[PDB]
Amino acid sequence: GSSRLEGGSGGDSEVQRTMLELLNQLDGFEATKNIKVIMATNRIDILDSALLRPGRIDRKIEFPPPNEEARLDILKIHSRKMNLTRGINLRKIAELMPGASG
Amino acid sequence: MEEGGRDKTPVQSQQPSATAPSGADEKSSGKERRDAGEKDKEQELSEEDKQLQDELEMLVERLGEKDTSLYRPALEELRRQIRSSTTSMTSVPKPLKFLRPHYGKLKEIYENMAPGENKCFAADIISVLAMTMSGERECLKYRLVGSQEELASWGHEYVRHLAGEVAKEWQELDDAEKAQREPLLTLVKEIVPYNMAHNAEHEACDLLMEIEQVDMLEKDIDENAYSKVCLYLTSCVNYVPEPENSALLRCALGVFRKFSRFPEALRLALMLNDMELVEDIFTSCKDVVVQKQMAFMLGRHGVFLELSEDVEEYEDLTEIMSNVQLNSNFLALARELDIMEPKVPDDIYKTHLENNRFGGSGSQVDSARMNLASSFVNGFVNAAFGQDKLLTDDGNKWLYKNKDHGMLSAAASLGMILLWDVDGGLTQIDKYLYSSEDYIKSGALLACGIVNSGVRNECDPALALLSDYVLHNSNTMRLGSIFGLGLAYAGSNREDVLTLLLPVMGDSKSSMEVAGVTALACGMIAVGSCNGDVTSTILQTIMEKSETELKDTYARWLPLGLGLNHLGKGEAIEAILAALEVVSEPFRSFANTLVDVCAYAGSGNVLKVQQLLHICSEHFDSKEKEEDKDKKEKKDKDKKEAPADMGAHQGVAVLGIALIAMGEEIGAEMALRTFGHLLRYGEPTLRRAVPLALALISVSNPRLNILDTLSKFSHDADPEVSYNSIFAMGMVGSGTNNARLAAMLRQLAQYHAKDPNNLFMVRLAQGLTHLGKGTLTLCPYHSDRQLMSQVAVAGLLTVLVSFLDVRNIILGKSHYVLYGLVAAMQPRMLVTFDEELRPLPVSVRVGQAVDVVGQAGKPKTITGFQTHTTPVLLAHGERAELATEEFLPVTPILEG
Amino acid sequence: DRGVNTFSPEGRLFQVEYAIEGHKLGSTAIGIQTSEGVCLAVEKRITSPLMEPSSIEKIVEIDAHIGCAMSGLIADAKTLIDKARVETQNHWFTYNETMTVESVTQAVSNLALQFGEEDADPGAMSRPFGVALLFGGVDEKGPQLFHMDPSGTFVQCDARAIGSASEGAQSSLQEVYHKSTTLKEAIKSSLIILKQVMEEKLNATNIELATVQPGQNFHMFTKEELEEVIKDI
Amino acid sequence: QSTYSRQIKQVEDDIQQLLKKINELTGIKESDTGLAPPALWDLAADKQTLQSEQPLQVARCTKIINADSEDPKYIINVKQFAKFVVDLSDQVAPTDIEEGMRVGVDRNKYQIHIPLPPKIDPTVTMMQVEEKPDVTYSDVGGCKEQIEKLREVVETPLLHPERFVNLGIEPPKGVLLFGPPGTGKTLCARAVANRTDACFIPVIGSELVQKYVGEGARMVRELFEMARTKKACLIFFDEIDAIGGARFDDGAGGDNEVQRTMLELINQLDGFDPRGNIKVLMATNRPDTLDPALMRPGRLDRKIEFSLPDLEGRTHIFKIHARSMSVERDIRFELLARLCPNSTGAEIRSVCTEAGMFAIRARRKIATEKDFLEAVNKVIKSYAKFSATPRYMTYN
Amino acid sequence: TQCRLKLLKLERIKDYLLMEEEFIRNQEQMKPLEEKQEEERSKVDDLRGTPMSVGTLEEIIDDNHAIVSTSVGSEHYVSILSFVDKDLLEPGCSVLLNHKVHAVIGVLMDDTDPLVTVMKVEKAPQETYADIGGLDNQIQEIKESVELPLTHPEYYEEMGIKPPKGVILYGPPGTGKTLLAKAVANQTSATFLRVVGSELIQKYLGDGPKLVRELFRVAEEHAPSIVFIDEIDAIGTKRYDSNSGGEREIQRTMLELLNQLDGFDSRGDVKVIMATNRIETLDPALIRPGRIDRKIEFPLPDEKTKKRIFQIHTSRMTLADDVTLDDLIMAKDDLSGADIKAICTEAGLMALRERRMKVTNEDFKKSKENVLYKKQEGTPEGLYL
Repeated sequence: GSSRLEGGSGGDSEVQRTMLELLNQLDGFEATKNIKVIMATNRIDILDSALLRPGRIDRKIEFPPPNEEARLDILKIHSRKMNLTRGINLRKIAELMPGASG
Repeated sequence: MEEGGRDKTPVQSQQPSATAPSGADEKSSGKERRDAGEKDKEQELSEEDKQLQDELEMLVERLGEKDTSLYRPALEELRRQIRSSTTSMTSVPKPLKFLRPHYGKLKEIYENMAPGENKCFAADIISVLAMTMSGERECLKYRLVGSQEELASWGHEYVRHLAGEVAKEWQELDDAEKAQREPLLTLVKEIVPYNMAHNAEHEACDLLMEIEQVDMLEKDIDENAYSKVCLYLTSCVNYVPEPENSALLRCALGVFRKFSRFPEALRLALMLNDMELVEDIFTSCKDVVVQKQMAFMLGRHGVFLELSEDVEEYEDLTEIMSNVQLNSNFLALARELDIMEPKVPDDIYKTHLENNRFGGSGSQVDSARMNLASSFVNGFVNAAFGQDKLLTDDGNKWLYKNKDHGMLSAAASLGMILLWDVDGGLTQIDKYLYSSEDYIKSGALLACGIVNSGVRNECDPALALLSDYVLHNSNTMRLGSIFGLGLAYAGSNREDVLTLLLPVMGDSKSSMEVAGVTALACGMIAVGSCNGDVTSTILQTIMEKSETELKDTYARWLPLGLGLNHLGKGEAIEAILAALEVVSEPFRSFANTLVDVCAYAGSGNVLKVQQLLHICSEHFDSKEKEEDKDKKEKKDKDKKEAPADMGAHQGVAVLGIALIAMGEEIGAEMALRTFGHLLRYGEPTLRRAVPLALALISVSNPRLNILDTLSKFSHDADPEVSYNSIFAMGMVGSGTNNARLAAMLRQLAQYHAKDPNNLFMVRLAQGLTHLGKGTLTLCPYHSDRQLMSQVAVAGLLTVLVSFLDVRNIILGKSHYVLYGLVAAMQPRMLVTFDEELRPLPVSVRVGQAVDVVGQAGKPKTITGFQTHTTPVLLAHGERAELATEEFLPVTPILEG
Repeated sequence: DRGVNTFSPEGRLFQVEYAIEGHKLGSTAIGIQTSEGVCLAVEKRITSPLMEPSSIEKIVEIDAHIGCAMSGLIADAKTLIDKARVETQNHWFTYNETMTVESVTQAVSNLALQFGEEDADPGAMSRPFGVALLFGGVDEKGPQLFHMDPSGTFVQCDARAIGSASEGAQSSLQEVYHKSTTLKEAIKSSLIILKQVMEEKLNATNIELATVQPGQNFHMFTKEELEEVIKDI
Repeated sequence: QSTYSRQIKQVEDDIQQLLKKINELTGIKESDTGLAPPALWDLAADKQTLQSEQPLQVARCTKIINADSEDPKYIINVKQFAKFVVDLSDQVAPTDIEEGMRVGVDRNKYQIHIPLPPKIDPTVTMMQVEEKPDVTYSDVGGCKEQIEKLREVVETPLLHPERFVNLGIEPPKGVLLFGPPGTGKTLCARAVANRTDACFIPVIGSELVQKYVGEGARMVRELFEMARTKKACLIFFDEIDAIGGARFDDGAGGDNEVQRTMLELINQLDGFDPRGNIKVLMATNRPDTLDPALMRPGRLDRKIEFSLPDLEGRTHIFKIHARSMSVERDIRFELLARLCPNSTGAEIRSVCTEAGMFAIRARRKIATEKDFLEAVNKVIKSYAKFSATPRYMTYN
Repeated sequence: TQCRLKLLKLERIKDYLLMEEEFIRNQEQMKPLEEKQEEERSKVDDLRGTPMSVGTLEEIIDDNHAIVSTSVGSEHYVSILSFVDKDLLEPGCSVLLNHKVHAVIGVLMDDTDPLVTVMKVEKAPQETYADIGGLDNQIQEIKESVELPLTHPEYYEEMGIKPPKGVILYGPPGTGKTLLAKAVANQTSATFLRVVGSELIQKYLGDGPKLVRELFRVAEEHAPSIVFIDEIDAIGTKRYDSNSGGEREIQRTMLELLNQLDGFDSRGDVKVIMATNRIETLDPALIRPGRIDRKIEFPLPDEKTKKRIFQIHTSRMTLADDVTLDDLIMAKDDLSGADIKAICTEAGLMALRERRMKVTNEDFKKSKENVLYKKQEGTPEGLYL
C-alpha cells in the first residue's frame, strides 16, 4: 500500500480520518470515550487537515531513535530465555551492537 | 417565599405573599378564620382594613407575576380561611369588597384546569360568592382590562369569573344579562363561546350588537368569537342528551339570526326542521338593527346560502313562507322581490353557459340501446347544467327514436338538465307531451315541475301545473306528478300540496320500478317543517314491506319515506299513529327507530345510541336488510356535530363500511358501491385521494358497476389544471370494452368524470360548514346496490342535482353578479375559531374571484381591509359568498 | 475537456457569446443622434454620498468634439478608450484635421476579435472584451452616432442603448426617438427609459449628460443644466 | 379532569382486550384485510392454489424443445440454477410467455401455470419511477420561447398521432436537452409529461451502471424492452455527464462499465429491430462527453438548447415565482430583472429566498423591496464565481 | 382551549367505540362477523404452520401478485392469499410467508441491517452555541438555512418562498466548520445524521450513488433532519487508489446528490451542511445556487476574542489565574480556535503528569511549548508582511 500513500495522501489515511470524525462526535458517547483510533505513519506528507492540527488530536508523538540504553534494556529481558554462561556482560554486547531496531 | 406579606404595606412584598400560604401566614390566615369569630367585630376592622388594601393591590400584582404552578396551590390553601367566616359573617359592609380579590384565588384554578369537570365545580362555588358581592364582579373585570400592574395572565383568567355565572345557585337577575360580556368576547374567542352557549346570556348580545360591530370591524377580531359559539352548540349534542339539548339549539338560533351574521343561524335552523323558524329570520334582524346594513339583506341571503338539496334556494320551505316576509322586511319591494325570486339566480346561470361550453364529447347516437345509454350521458357531463341546451332542444333525434324504458327514463331526466332556466326549458317539455308513446309523456310531467321552479313567489309556480296532472290514471304519469311535486317544492306546508297527495299513493307494489319513488316524494314534502302529514304514505309503507321486498331498489324507498314524513312536531301525527300501532310487524320495528329521530325534530344523541343497538349488518332474507346499510354509513351524524368533529367521524364512517363488508360476503360488493354515495353525501376530509385509489383497483377487479358509482364524486375539481387528472381517468374508462352491458356502465363513467371548464362538483352542505342534509341522493344510492344497471335503473342515476348556483362571488349589497372581485392569497392557517376556517389577508394580488368550483378557493380570501369592513359571510366559494357588513346601506368595495 | 476557441454546432464561438453577456452586466448608457446634436446620457447610480459625483465617469472623450459612453465592464472598455485618444490626435498630425466618428470606430473594432487562447502572441488578445461602446459626436460631416459591439460589428444608429436594459431600451427608443423629435426631447426620452434599470429616481447626481452640438466643441453639462431636464420628465 | 382521567385509562385498557381484534381487523400481521377489495383478490388466487401454481418459484424459459414426454415441452432453469423439463398447463391460461422471459413453475409438480409479467427482470428499476405527477406552471419558471419549443417535440405527437400520419411524416422521438444546470431541464421534463398525459419513466444515469460488467447490459436491455410493450412510454434518461462518456479503456477497469449501458441502448434502438413504442429525452450538461452514435438522429431528431434565458425571460421568471409567494405586487418585477442579468432560473429563486431571510431576521411576514435590492447586488457580485455555467456552457 | 380538549377526547373515543360496537354485537347477531371473524385469525395461524419462510417485498403488482424474494436464494411469485391486503403493505418491508403454498400472511419483520446504524450518529456537542466567544452574528446567518425553518417553518411558508436547504461552509479552516455543525444540531433538537464524504468513495465500484440514495431515505423518515457532510472536498481532489472507479465514480455520486435534493424526487426537509476548505476544487453544479441558498465565508477569530473564549477553556480544565493568560495568546497571531483547545488540553495533561489536580502557570508554559512543534503557532502570517 505504498501506492495509496503518494496517490493523494493515503487510502489508509482515509479510514483514519473518517474514524477520527465518527469518534469526535458520536451519540452520548462523545462525553466518555474508551475507544481511541491510533495511527502509525512515518511521514508528515500523508497528514491531512484534521490530523495536522493539535486540539483535534490529543498527542503527536515523536519517538527517540534506539540509543545505547535501549539496546541493553531490551537485550537483558531477551537473554533470560536461553541458557547463559557466567561472566558475560550484557552491557558489552549492547554497546558494540549498533542495531537498527529491537 | 417570606411568610405572610399581605400584612406588610409595600407593594413589593405582595409577590412573596402569594407563595406564602404553602408554609402558612403569620397573621393573615388567623385574621380571616380564628380572630374574626373569636374577637369583636369593631376591633377586627383595624386589622382587616390594612389587609384589604394590600389584598386588592395584590390581585393586579399576582396577575402581573407569571407563575401558575407555584401560584396555583399556595393561593388555594388560603382560600379555605376566607370561606369560613370572612365571606359575609364579619360585618355587613366589609366582606363585599373583601370577596373581590377572593375571586382571584379561585380564578387561577378555574383557568389552568380547562376540562369540563373543573369548569362545573368551579362554577358552583363562584356563583354563591357572586350573589354575595352584588356587582363587585363587573367592576373587577373593568380594572383588569385597564391593567394597573397586569400585563399577561388576566386575558384567559378574567373570562373565568364570567364562567362562574352559569350555575345560578342563587343568582336571579343580579348579573345574568350584561356584565361586560362584550369586551370579554372580543379579546377571547375560546372560553367565552362555551359560557355564552349555556347561559343564554347570548340574548343581551343582540342589544349590544351595533356596538360590538365596531370592535368587530378592524380594531379587534370579534367576528371569530361569534363564529365559535355555533361550533360548541352542535358538539354539545353528544355532551348533554338531546332532550336537554333541543332547547339550547333553539335559544342560540334566535340570537344568531337577530344578530347580523346569518351563517351560524342557518346551521341550527336546518337541524331543527320547523315551520316557525324560517319566517322569523327575516323579521328579527330588521327590527333590532335600526340601520339597514347587511341585516335586511341577510334575511334573503340566508335562504340562498343554505344548501339542503335539489332546486335553487334549496329547501324552499323557506322561499314559499317568504312571500309576505319579504313585504315586511322592505329595502324596496320591487328590487327585493326580483332578486329573491329564483329569476335572478337563474339569470346569471344563463350568462355562464357561453364561457362554459361543453368539455366532454356528446352523443345522441341514433337507434338501439346505444340511444338509451346516450340520453343519460347528456346530463352526466355537466353533472347538472351547462351548455347542453343546444343538443337537448332537438326532440326528434334522441327522445322519439328511444324504445321501451329508455323513453321514460330519458324523458324523466330531461327536467333535471333544464333546471336553472325560467322559460325556454319549458317549451321543449310542452312539445314532447304531445308526441309519441305514453312513456315520453309520463316522464315529461316530472320534467315540467322542475323547470317551472325557476320562477316562484307566486310568480307562475310549479303547483298550478302539477295539480291537474295528479289525477292521471297511469302509474307512470301519477309518479311523475307526485315525484315532481316533492322535487320542486322540497318542503311544503301549504294546504293544497298536502291535500293533493292525500287520496293518491294507492300503489304499494307495481311492475314499474319507479312507482316506489312515490313514498320518498311524500316524505320530501314533509321535510323542513312540522307535521300535517298525508295519511296515504304512512298507511302504504308497512303494507308494502310485508308484500314485496325482493326488488331491493323498490324496497329501500318506502321505510325512508315513512321516517321523513313523520319529521317535526304536531298533534296531526298523533291521530294516524294509533292506526299504524294497531298492526305490529318485525318489519315495522326498524322504521320505528328512524321515527324516534324524526319525531323529536332532529336528533343526534338519540340517533347515536340507536346506531350502536343497530339494525346494521342484519338480515334473515332481506327482512331486516332494508335499513341496515343506510344506517351504517352514519353520514347524517358525521355532518351534524362540528366541522372539526366531522374529520374524525368521516374516518370512522369509512372504517364502518369496511366492517359491514367483512361480515357479509354479499355485503362486500354493496360496500364498494356504498363508498361513492357516502363520500358524495358526506362532504369528507378525505376528499380527492380516496375515490381515485379505489377506482384503479376496480378496473382490474370484476364488476363495472363499482366504477360507475365511484365516478360521481371522483370528478372533483373542474378544469383549471385539473384537466390532466380528468383526461387520465377518462382514458382508463374508454379503453375498456368487452360487451354492451359492460360498455354502458363504462360509457357513463367516462363522461361523468369529465366536466366542462369552470363548472362545479357536488355539495350538500352549505359551504361554510359540513352540516347539511339532502333527501335527493338516497334515490341513486338505493338503485345502485344491485349488480349491473338496467335501462330502468339508469334513469334514477342520471340526476345528481343539489349543485351550486353559479354565484360564489359578490352577492353584494348592490351587485348580484357573475363578475369577479378582488381577492388576495395566503397559504396561511392560523384560525380554529372560524366556521370552516378563513385566514386573514396580507393584501397581495392574484387572479380575480374565488373558484366557482364546489372545492378549492378556501384559503384564497376577500380583501376588505382597504375597505375597512369585516366579512359576515366567510370566504370559501364551496358555496360561500364574499360579502361584508358595514353600517352603510351599501358595501363601497372595489371591483376587479 | 473541450476548448473555448471552438465553434459550436449553433454556428457561433463560445468566448464571443460570453462577451455579449458582459455588456449586459453593467450600467445603461443611451446615445441619441439628433440633427440639432448628439447627446449621451449615462446613469451614475451612486449608493453612497461620501463619493464625489464628478469623478464617477462613464463618459470619456475619444475626441474634442466626439464623446463616448461605454457599457458593461467599466475597466475593460477603458483600454480601448486609451488607444482611441492616441489615434484622434495622430489623425490631426497626418490629415491636418480632426478624426471622424466612422474612422475611429472601425479602427478599434479590428482589435475586438483576434483571440487565440494558446499559441497566440502576448501582444494579442487571449479573450475578447465584453464592452459595447457608443461613440456619439458631431464632426465635419455632421451629427453621427455610431455603435460598436464586442463582436466587432459596427453599425450606424440614431438611437442606441446598451447595458442591462439593452434590448428593452433599444425597442423603446425606436418608438419615442425619431427624427421628428428635437434634441431636448431626446434627453427627456432617455431619462424615462433609464429608471427601470436604476434603483432610484432620476436626479442631477444620478445622471451625467454631455451634448456635442454643431459649431461647438464637447461640453459637459453643469449642475444647473442637469437640473433643468430633471424638472420636467 | 376526573372525567378525562377516567376516559384515558379506560380506552387504553380496552385496546389490550381488543388486541385479538386489532390484528385481524386493522392489519399489522395475521390478516391485513378489510374484505371490500381483498374478498375479490383472494377468491381468484384460491383456484390457482389448489392445483399447481402456488408455491410458484420464479424461473425462466431457456429453450423450447419437443423432446421427452408431450409435444409441448420447455426447459426452464429456476433461480436456484437447476434445470427442469416441465409441461404446459391450460388449467389456467398462460398469457405472457416468451423465450428468455420469466415464467412461473410450481415446486410440487413443475409445469407452467402462469408466466410472470413482461420483462420484470429488473424489479429494481421499476420501483423508483414516479408515474406522471402534476407540477404546476407557477414554479416551472418563465413563460419563454425556450419552454414552448420542447413541447412541440414531446407533447404534440403523443397527445395527437392523428396529424402526423395524415401528412405521412414520421412522428418525433428525439429531443436533446443540453445547456448548463439550474435552467430546469428536469423541472420542465416533468411538467410536460403530465400535460401530455402519457406514462413518465425517469431513470438515473448512475443506476444503469452497477458493479459488474454486463450487469449494466441486463438493466438497460430489459428497461427498453419493457417500455416498448406498454402503451406510450417516455424514458427520461436523467443527467449523464460522465455516466455517458466516449468509448476508451485504461486497463484497470476502464470506461468499460459506463460504455456498457450506453452500448446496450444503441444495440436495441437501431438493432435489427427498430425502437419500439419508446420516446427518448436526454439530459446532458456535456455533449462533449457523448459517443458519435447517440448524437446522430433516430433518437435525437432535433437539438434544442435549454440554457440560460434571455433578458425578457428573466423578468418572466420573477413574475412566475411571485405567484407562489405571498409578497407585495408593489415590488417591481422588472427592477429585479435588470439588477441581476446573466442569472439562471435557480439564482432568481435564491433572490426571492434571500429577501425572505432578511425579512425573518427583521421579523416581518412579508418581504420588502429593500430586502430585494440587496439580494440582487449580492447575487451579481458573489454568486458568479461559484456558478456552474462557465465550464458547462463551454462543453454545450 | 376547552373546545380542543373535548375534541381530542371524542376523536380517541370514536376510533375505539365504533370498532368495538360492531364486533361484540355481531357476535350476538346470528349472521354477520360473529364466529367467522375470530376464526379467520386462527385459520391464518394453522395454514401458515411452522416454519415460516421470510421474504422482503421489493414491489406489489396490481394483478393479484407481488414480487417477494424468499430466503432460500430463489425468487418467488407470491399471491394475495391467507387473508392479506396488497395495498396495505408499503415497499421495502420484510414480510412473513406460508411455506406450504406461497402467500404473504402478514407484515411485522424488518430484520435490521447494519447499514442504517452506521448513518445515524446522534449529537452531544463538546461546545455549543452560547459558550463560544465572539462573532455572534456569524452563527446567526447559518441559522437562516439550518435552524430557523426547524424552529418555526411558519415564517417561511407564509412568506411563500422555497424553504432554504443547503449551505457551504468555506474559508481557510480554523474557525470550526465541524463545531458549528454539532452546535446547530443540539440547539435545533432534530435528528443528526453524520456521514463523512470519504466514506461515499468505497473500495466497491458503483456503490457510491447507491449509498447516497439510502442516506437521504434514512433522512426523510427522520425529518426534520440536518445532514452534515463533513468535507465534500475530500472525494474530488483525492484518488485513494482503493478503487478503479476513477474520476467517473466521483462524478456519478455528486450527481446522485442533486437528484435526491431537488431532482424529479425531492426529499422532505433535509438540509445539507457542506464543510469545505475550498470552493474552487469542487464540482461546478454542486455549488450552484438553488442547491444552496446561503453562502458564507468564515474569517479567522480575532486576537481580542481569543481571550474571552480562553477564560472558559481554562475554567473547564480547572481554573487558575496564576497563568500568563496574555503571553500564550499573543505569540499566536490570528489562527485557529483549535490552538486554544490544544494549549488547555495539553496543560491539564501535564499537571496530572506532575501529579496534581490543579493546572498552574508552569504547566501552561510547558504545553504551549509542545504545541509549537505540533503546529506553527502563527509564525506563517508574520513572515510575509
